[PDB]
This record gives sequence, C-alpha cells and structure tokens, in this order.
Amino acid sequence: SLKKGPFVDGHLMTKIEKLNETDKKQVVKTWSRRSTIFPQFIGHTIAVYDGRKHVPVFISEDMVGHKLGEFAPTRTYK
Amino acid sequence: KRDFKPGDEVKVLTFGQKGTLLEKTGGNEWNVQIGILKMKVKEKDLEFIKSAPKGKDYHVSLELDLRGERYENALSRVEKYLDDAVLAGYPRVSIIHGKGTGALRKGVQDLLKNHRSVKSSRFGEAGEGGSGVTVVELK
Amino acid sequence: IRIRLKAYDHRILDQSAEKIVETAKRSGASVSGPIPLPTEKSVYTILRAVHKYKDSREQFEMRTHKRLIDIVNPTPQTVDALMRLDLPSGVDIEI
Amino acid sequence: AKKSMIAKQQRTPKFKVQEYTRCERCGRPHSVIRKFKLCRICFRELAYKGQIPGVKKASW
Amino acid sequence: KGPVAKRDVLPDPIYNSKLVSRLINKMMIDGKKGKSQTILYKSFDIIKERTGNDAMEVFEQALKNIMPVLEVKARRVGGANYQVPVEVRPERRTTLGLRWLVNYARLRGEKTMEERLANEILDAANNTGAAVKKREDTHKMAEANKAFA
Amino acid sequence: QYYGTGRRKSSVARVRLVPGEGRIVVNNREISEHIPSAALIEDIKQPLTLTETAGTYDVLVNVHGGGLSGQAGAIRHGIARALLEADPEYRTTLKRAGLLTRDARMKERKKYGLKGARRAPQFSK
Amino acid sequence: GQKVNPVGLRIGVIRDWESKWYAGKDYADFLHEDLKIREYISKRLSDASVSKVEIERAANRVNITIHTAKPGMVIGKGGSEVEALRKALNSLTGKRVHINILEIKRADLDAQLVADNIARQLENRVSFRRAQKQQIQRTMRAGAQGVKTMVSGRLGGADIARSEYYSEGTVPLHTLRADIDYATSEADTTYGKLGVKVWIYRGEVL
RNA sequence: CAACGCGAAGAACCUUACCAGGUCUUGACAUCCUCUGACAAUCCUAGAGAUAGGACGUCCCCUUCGGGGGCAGAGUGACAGGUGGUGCAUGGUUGUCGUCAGCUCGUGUCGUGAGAUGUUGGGUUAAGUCCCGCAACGAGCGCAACCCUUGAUCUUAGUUGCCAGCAUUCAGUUGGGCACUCUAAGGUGACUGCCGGUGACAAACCGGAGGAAGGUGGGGAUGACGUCAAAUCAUCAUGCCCCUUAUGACCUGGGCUACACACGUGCUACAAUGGACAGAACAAAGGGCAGCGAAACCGCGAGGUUAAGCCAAUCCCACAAAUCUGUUCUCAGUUCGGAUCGCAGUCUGCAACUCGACUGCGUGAAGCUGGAAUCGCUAGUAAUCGCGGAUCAGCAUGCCGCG
Repeated sequence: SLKKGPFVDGHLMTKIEKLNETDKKQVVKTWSRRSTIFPQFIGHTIAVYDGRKHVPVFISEDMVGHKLGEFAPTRTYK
Repeated sequence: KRDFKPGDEVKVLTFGQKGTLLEKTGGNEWNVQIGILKMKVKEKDLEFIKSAPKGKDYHVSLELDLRGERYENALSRVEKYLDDAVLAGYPRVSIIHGKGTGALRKGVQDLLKNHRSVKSSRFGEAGEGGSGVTVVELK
Repeated sequence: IRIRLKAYDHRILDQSAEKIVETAKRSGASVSGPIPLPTEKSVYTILRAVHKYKDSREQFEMRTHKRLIDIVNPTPQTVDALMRLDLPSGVDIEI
Repeated sequence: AKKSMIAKQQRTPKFKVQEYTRCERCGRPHSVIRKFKLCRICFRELAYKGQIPGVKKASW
Repeated sequence: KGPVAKRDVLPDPIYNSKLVSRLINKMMIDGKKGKSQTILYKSFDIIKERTGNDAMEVFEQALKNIMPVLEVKARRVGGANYQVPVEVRPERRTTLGLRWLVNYARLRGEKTMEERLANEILDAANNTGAAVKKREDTHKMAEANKAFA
Repeated sequence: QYYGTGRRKSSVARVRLVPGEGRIVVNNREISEHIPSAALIEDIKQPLTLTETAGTYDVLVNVHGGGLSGQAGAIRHGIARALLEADPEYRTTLKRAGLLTRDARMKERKKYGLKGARRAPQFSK
Repeated sequence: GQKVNPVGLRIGVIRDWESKWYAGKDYADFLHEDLKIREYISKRLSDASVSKVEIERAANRVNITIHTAKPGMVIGKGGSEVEALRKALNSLTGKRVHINILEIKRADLDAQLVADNIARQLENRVSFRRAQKQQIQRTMRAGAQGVKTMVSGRLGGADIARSEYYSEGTVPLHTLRADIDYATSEADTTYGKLGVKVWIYRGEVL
C-alpha cells in the first residue's frame, strides 16, 4: 500500500506479457503468491503454490488491487 | 589537495606537531592520532608529512641440595628449578639427594627421563667425588 | 586549550587528571581546575537461568567517569611538554 | 542442525533484511546485545570472568 | 506484631478551630488532592445557604449523630458462629463514622457530588440518613447480641 | 539578604529572603497561579505563623524539579533553614514542631519480579 | 540454585577487569578480539600453565602480559617461541602486539593452576580423594587462609553422579572485604565429563 | 505452589528446527593429501536454488630468481556435519523452601551401640544476636558488619551547569563571577554514643536530650547444609543411534498467528470525583553516527521536503501527563464505551495476502461494577499519571527502569 506502484516479481511478468501477447490460451506456473494483480491479466489462469499444491484460479475483470495469495487458502478447517 | 589515507603521517596547524592519520569521519573531517591525543581534525587543518609505507630480577644457581624432605613436595620445586635453569640458560645442573630411604633418589631420575626439557641424568665421576653428586643436563 | 578525558574507573582518572594538572602547572602554562563531568550509566538487564524463570534476573552497568580540563593560555612552548607524557590505555584522551 | 545456520550468518544473503543478528561466541540467535554482539549465557560467563572492561554488578 | 499509630495530615498547630482545620486540612478521604478538596468545600458551602448558620457546627452535629459506641465482632467458638460486641475506641469511631459518611455520600445518588455530600450533611445533622439508619442498625443488633461477652 | 536551602523530593529550592511585608514569589512569578491550592499556600506561611516573623519578611526562591507538593515541601524546608540562620534563638521551638528533619519520603526503586514497587503479579494455584 | 561467583561479585570493587583499556564505537570487535586472542594463548600455552592475561590497547597497538611461573622456560631459551607466537599474534590481530611475561611466586595458591592440576590427575586416574586432599594441604601449607575444593560428576559410580568436597580454615564468601579467587576446570575422562571447581581465600583487603 | 506477557530483550522471507515441492553428495563446513597455482568476484540467457556461454576473468608476496610463502581453485581419501534422544549418565547453569536461623566439625566426656553433650537451661534479640549458667572446651558455614545507593554537612574544581550582588537581553542572552544550586571526588557524620529509669550490676529493654538521620535510618546486592532423581543433552559432552543414493546440506512457498470451547496473566471500559473544547503550568532517568535528526515549509493527519546542530552537562530525541482555571454536556447504553467491520491513505521493508504498525473517514458492539470464590498491598507504599531504554528495517497492552 504505497504510491510508488504495486509490487511484483519481474520474471513472472516477462513470461505472462509474452504469453498474452502471442497466445492467451494455456496456464502459467508460479511459486510466488506475492505479486499484486495487474488489470491486464484478465481471463487467464494461474497455478499458484499454496505451500503444498499448485492450484489453478481464474482472473475476472473485478480482480484488481489484490494479490494472488488471496485465493489459495493455506490452512483448512472443518 | 592530497588523497590522504589511513596510517599517513601528518601534522596539524592548530597544534604544530607530527601525528598519524586514522580515518575520515566527514566530507572534510578526519580522526588523527597526534602523539597520544586523538583530535578530530578538519581537512583544511592537516599538512602532509609522509604516507603509509620479561623477568630480570633473578639469578639461578648451578646446583641444588634435596636432602631430608618429601617426595611430592620436592618434584613441584625441581620442575620450577629446571625452568629457572632454562631462563638462565644453564647446560648442566645437579640435584644432591639423600641416602637412607632412597625413594626420591630413584624417584626424581624417572621424572627427568620423561621431562620435556632434560635429555639425561647421570651419576658423578671419581674426579668430582663419586656418588657425592648426580648430574643433569638439558636440551 | 581544552582537553577531555574519560574512562571507567575514577581511581585512574584521579591521579591521571591530577598528574596532567600538576605537569601543566609546573610547566609554563595557565590552567584551571578539572571539573568532574556527570557520570552516566548504561544499565543492562539479563536473565539468570538458561530456559525458564524470567522472574529471576540480574542487573549490570557500565559506570564511566569524565573529567574536563582547559588550558587558559594556548602555550605552544609547553604543548611539547604536555605532549610527551603518556597515560595507560584505560583512559581515552580528547582535546 | 546448528552450525549450517551460523555459516548462513557470516556469509552474506541476498537482501538487506536477511542479516539477522547472532552471537558467534555461543550461537544463540535470540537476545544478543548490540553493544557487545554477544548473547546472554556466554555474556554472563566472561562477564563474571572479567572481560567487558567496564561492567560491574549493579546495586542501587 | 505490635500496636502502632501515627499522625496524618493534621493542620497548623496554633488557633486550630475545626473549621479552619478542615478548611486547610483534614477529612479528604475521597482520593487524591485536587477534585477531593474542591468538591468538599463546595458541599460545605451549599449548606450555609440551606441553613443560615455555622457549617462546621452543623457538620460536627451530623458527625455526633453518626457517632456509634458499640460494634460487634464474630467468634469461632461453638459451631453456631456467635458474635461478640466490644466498645469502640475513639479513633476507630471517628474514622468509621467518616467512612460511612463518604460511602453513602457517593452511594446516595443525586445528579452531582457536591449536592450529594450537601444533602448527606443535612440528612446526618437531622437523623434521616442511610448512615444514621445503619448506625441504629448496628446499635440495636449489638444490643440484641450483648448477652454474650 | 538571608539564605537557606530547601530539598524535599527530587526538588531543590534555593531561597534568599529579605525583610519585607510578606510578598511571596518564586522565579519572579507569583505563587497563586503557580500553585493554585490553598492547602499548599499554607506551606509558606505555616512556619512564619508558628513563629511570629509573619509580616516582616518577604521571600525570593529559585526552584527546580519535582511536582507541585514537591517544591512545596522544598519551599517549607528552605524557609525553615533560612530562619535558623536568621534568628536561631527559636531553633528549639521550631524543632519541636519539626520541619528541619529532612523527610526520607522519596520514590522507591522499581525492582524486577514486581510491578511498580511492591505489587506482586496476580497469582493463583 | 547456586551462589554467585565471588570474583564476579568482586569485579570493580577489589578486582581488575584484566582488560583495563577502553574502546568506544569499536567496543564490539575489540571485545571479541580479546576473546579469540585469549583462546589462542589458552590452547597454545596449555603445557606451561597460564592463569590470567591482561590486555592493554595503548594507541590501539595491543599489549599483553602473561602470568604464572612455569613459563620461566618460555622466557628462557624459548625466546624463539616467544617471537614466533608473537608473530602469529600480529598475524591474527592486524595491528601488531607486544607481550610481556610475569613470574608468579607461590603458583600453588592460584585457582586456575589448582583447577588445571586437579583436572590433570583426574585425567591421569588418581582417586579424587587423594587429588583433593594433597592439593588442599599443599595450599594451606603455602600460606592460604582457607581453601575449599569442589568435584562433581560420575565419580567412579557411573550409574549415579554425585559431588564431594573438603575444606578447613575459613572461607568467608559472604564478606565482600575478603579476597577470593575462583576457578573451574572440566576434567574429561572415559566416563564422560567430570567437573572441577576451586576457590581460595587469602585474607581480607584493608 | 516452585509451568502457563515462560525460553522468545519482538516469527512477512530470515529467524525456522516443522510441512509441500524442486535439488546435491568429502558435502553448509573444519583439519589434512595431490595437482593448478593467488584468487573468487562482477553483468547479460532461461532462472527460486543452480545450470549454460562470454566479458577483467583465474592476475599476490618473498625471491644469491633455483624455489619457497600466502590464499584460493580442482580432484581425492581419511573425515566433517547433526536443534537425530537420553537432566534417570552428565558437567556448567537456575528456581524452590528461605533471607529461614539454622547447619556442622576438631578435641574431650557418657553410652557399648544406635547416639548424646557443644547447639540444652535462665534472660534477651531481626538473628545459634548477646549475657549468665551448665561436661563441655573451642572452631567453621551461617547472622551482623565490610560494598552500592538514598538521606545532613566540610574541602577541592567551577564548564557545555549555576545568577548572588552588578550592568545589559527575547532568553545568563551577553559582559562578568563560582556566590548559590548542581556536578563528583575526597571527607565528616550514628556507634545505644550520652543522660534518666527498669533490669542482679550481666546482656539488654524503656523514655529523653541532642541530632538531617536512633536504635541493623531506608532500599539494593548478598542465598548455609541440604530438599524437589525439579528443569535445562537448545552453551557442553564418553554413551548408543542418523547417513553421506540422509535424521546432513541448498532453494522457494507455507506453518509456528488455525478455532466449536476451557484456564491463566494483563489492558480497556461500564461514566457527571466524569466527557468534550480552550488556556496555564510543574519531573526524573536514559538514548543518539550506516545515528539522533532542529527550526522552517507542505500535508487535516499519519507523515513528506530542503535540511541547523550534536560522537553530546552545549545539539537532538523531547510539546511530559495526571494537575489547576474557565465554557459546555445534564444522568441516558448516553458528547460513556469504543469492539468489529467498509473506504481512502502513511511508514518500513524485495515484499504488509496467510502475516506488521500507524492516520483521516464512516459505522458503531457488548458492557449501566460483575456468582461460587479469589489476589496484591504497612506510607512516597498502595492506587493512579505519564516518560525513557533494550530487543530493532517495521512491530510492545509485555519487560526493565524513571519521576
């Protein structure tokens, strides 16, 4: 939460913009649940590590400002 | 100006004496050893000189007499006596002993054989007086 | 000129500072008296046991004393005399 | 597993945050003192033994 | 163990009328100095207006009407828990009377503290206070259990 | 022109007093706004009322430290020792009421294993 | 638990820090430097017995004195080993060092040497009774005012550890006017670890 | 009791050991062996490790210049590494009874022996403190004192402190000066010392005079023999066990912060001895150089900007709060209480989602003094009021200390 821009790790960026540049289709892997979502990754799918398993999730239009860690619940319950 | 370094020999105008450079604390401030003093000296104040490039109270005797006293009392002070002889650098020494019980007379000689400084201990010659002396020499 | 000296034990500061004062007064110089500056303490606090009982503790500090001396006239003709002297490493000398 | 991590302590990590402090005399990561870079038990040992040239036992 | 007693907060020694004594010192068992003394003075005044006569006079008349002479203490002898009454020492008397004065002063429940203590001064000068009530309560219960000794 | 020293509780008062009319002041400022409560404006006049030097003298005090009763006691003990150095013939009368006894009522050292100075933490089986 | 260390209690009032110098803003690395230099002399000169070492930092050039009497052979023909060890010290400390050796008279009543001794014949497998008993009588023959010696661990009975002591004379630890000198040494044997502690009372300090 | 705001005096990664995944095997690392001999660094490509290639890239010092030394790389085999258990193998540590006055010994008597006497009796004390008795006579660890601090004063030294008589300022600010405060060294002082009385006159006890202080002035430190097979194999180490194709390393992410409930320790409230708003004040003790960061300006505010000074009795942290004076609220789930949420931001850090703190907003919870019970506290104490420090990128209601 700071006005010098939201914070991501660069390598996953480079692959995902070349991905949406040439061929939008298939899924992208990550171990980093830390990157802030940018509003130009609408429609894709990301396999995010929860600490134990890679989980796919779909990014919609309203998915702005969050991080990808909001959707891989690390801990379960009843 | 000069590219001054730590360890450089240098003089301060405000005090006029030769001293040694240590470190640069500011943009133009250094720490200077001037003799025993340690003044923080501004860079306009320095003038270059040059850059970076026992115990004796004792005398030790040559002999010792060890007659009429205890085993484990003596070996503490014959180890001390051998150390004193090294400090004076004697190549040869002797420890006169007793006759009757004779336990320390055979007892000391085994200690010098395994002692780290002595190579040998030997009995006296007929020209010295025979068994009136037993001699020790060191490494 | 000013001089500042400080160390942990006033039993070294007393005769070192008095020796400096007497050396200055015997030499050709004008020198006032040593003002004893306030001692400060850095109190440390540490647990006794290795694992438990934090209701057990001991207190340690770092008593360091400072005395302050000025020379009234600058006296370059005797700065060499008060320079040649030496004090043990226990006390630091500052101008 | 104690001694791999102190090697991790002297050799530098990739970010300025990761330099967690340690005492190298005895390798406790907790409760070191910045003034001596030394933690509690191995501080107290040499403190009673005589070093740290100005420490005395407090009483007031 | 060993009985001890001590002076506290007494006023200036000479010409100590009780009005100047509690004007400069005394009572003050409400908390800290400040918002304990100011309020007491205000209570003391709002009764000069109510009855145009001496405030300290009606104050010690109220204290007198609060003054007990009997107080009971319990005993463990017997499996029926008897209670025995004893004569109250004067220091205990004054501190205990002042204690009940202040506690139903704060308990009596009016809109503010000064009129609360003022009405308590009036209702202890006359015999219609809760403290007067409990005074006669312990008096009559001590008279009831006075047979034991 | 007469001098006394006053220490009560982390608060030392240096008082010099001159004959006058009873003008009471500290740090060239009036007491009545500096100490507002009459229970501490009695402190100044209490010794000079238990003796008779009430209206013939006025006081000038320099003061540092502590809180309001903190220099109030300091004022008291300062004017006390001042009147002892003035006329010590009533030293006995002033000593009978005391006020020369340096009171040992200073704050206590906070000690470990405790909260405050004596309060143990709450304890249960 | 236990007592406090007498000499740790007496530091600064009767005792010296043996590190008399002052550092500020270089206190830390200076301090750990005194630790490793002490380690170096401790495991190098363990043969000739050392008790305590005082470090001076005059003009940041380190200065050392070393105690005890058996290094009379270190002082002697071993001026070569004195020079070699000092060269290693300047190899370790950057800025160079100067060392001195101080002889100790009555080395029998110095706690470090006593504890090292008891650890030595405990490694050499004399009975702990014999070791403690001859040492204590040797000290109070030397002139010590009162000596108590400690031992703890698996004293032959490996199945249960215990502790043993003997003491006579007077050993007033509670009096701070007393001069006490404390050692601990750790005797290692095939049985595991055997602990040695010893302290010497040598009259009061006026 | 003597575990439970405890190790941990600070978990976003690290710490971290645990889990998922991806990895390596003389290895994270140490001593040696044999060669290259000085060496790795640094930036681009996929890329978390790490690999792949280039770029200064494997380049020092002494060298009667033969060769040695340092300081790494490569390879190898002995080995290394274990927070892999065992406090019931242990050393070293610590609590507890308990700051309780007890605990013992030498020598001698008596019993036969277990043992006793000393250490019991009379009196006294905080005390096995002391006195008088007494087959005991002595001694030691104990207790007290000796140490530190706080209380009263003398001398020394007056600056970065002080301002008294002075003269001048916005302010001791200056010009002056150590007077006073203070600083901190050296000292002086309190010891039943003295008097009177009680007590055998003994030890003491009681009351006075003095005295700043009076009966160990207060507080601190200081923990006997031992007990709990108390705890600590997380500082250390025979002992077994772990392997080097893993209980050893590396890396990323997660977890140590979960949640139907219970217990403890704290904080904050339930209100008019109050709340809000304005004004007026009055402390001590500490910290500050990869640090404190002034004033001023910007921003409502968290904070932002250029930045003065200070290695500090100068400068900075740093405007103490409670308190007092006045105005208002008018007894209610409230101008109480702020919980939890939504929105917008601030700082730090690669990074604030799990999982930080803070600000401006809006919303406003339960709660109107708490059962059976139960705790702390003998005066600067309790109770309240703030203020520092450590740990430290950022984080404290906890701890330590200050008034």
